[PDB]
Amino acid sequence: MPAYACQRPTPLTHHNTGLSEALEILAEAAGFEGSEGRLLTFCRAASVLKALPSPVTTLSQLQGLPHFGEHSSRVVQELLEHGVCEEVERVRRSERYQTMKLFTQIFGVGVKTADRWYREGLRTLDDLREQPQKLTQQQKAGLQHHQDLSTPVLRSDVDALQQVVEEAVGQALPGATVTLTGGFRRGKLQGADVDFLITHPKEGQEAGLLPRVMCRLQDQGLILYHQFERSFCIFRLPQPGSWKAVRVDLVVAPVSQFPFALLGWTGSKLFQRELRRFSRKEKGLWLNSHGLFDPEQKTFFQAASEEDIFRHLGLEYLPPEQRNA
DNA sequence: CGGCATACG
DNA sequence: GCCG
Ligand SMILES: [Cl-]
Ligand SMILES: [Cl-]
Ligand SMILES: [Cl-]
Ligand SMILES: [Cl-]
Ligand SMILES: [Mg+2]
Ligand code: NA
Ligand code: NA
Repeated sequence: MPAYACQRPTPLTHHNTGLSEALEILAEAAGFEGSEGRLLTFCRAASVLKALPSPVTTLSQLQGLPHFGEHSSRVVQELLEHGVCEEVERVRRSERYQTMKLFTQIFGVGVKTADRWYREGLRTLDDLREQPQKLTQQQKAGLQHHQDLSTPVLRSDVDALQQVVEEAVGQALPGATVTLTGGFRRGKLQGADVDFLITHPKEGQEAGLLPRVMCRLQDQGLILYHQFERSFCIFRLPQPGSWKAVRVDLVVAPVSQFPFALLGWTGSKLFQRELRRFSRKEKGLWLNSHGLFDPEQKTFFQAASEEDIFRHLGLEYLPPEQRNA
């Protein structure tokens, strides 16, 4: 089992779901306390289990697996023995965990804001609604739309949004293309949001594109909220006899950078962190969603595909469905 | 022990 | 919290 998640296939569904979900609770809790190091280890340990070819049934099967030390091993041991881990259950029950989760789930609210509100004694969404003067416009939107945004987005919803985005993109810039990215591209059947990557086959034609797109969507009455290369929107999605709010991200990249942007927006988040870490630490190359830089030669690697990028990094190719770290 | 991904709004 |  290799040490980096980008070195191993990680399918969407796997054989250790319970164990990984427990470790990811501890990861999430670590994040709420600002311990990014511990969050990463628990995330990585969870991801290792997702990559295994069968269920862990005994503690000895953890021997030699990367990112499993005393703490993660004890978590698994307790789950194997008793079906629950006391530490995990304690986190789940805690007012701190439950409230930070509730607050950080709000669009416009991060760990730092949530934590300050927690310390001020706030606990519920209605606590936040009672004092709207203390909210940003983004947070006000996140709070107004919070119920709909908590409802899973379905693959049928995605098909409908894509058609709508293509229509606006087509008027904004003929020949421009729309690619579904993020979790739905990795094969998820549901999600919390929808991600699209927009480009044009003629380098440079994509400049100034996103404002034109946003203006056209807004004129069609489809935009409930928006704030450039990236747009974080709330869309009005038609429903039977009504509609619901859905988070949609739109991203534009020049076609020269498209493979990097595609790779970068297809995720998973942990996969991208691990891939960038691998690139820099193992290969001495600097990766981001725009390119891959060799800081010795001071040159950028030209990629024509994601396949190119994996090859340049000396990694076997992983399709999106195997990037579910 | 240092490091932990890397951007944009 | 774990790895190198
Ligand atoms: Cl608590
Ligand atoms: Cl409507
Ligand atoms: Cl170059
Ligand atoms: Cl980036
Ligand atoms: Mg997404
Ligand atoms: Na948030
Ligand atoms: Na998104």
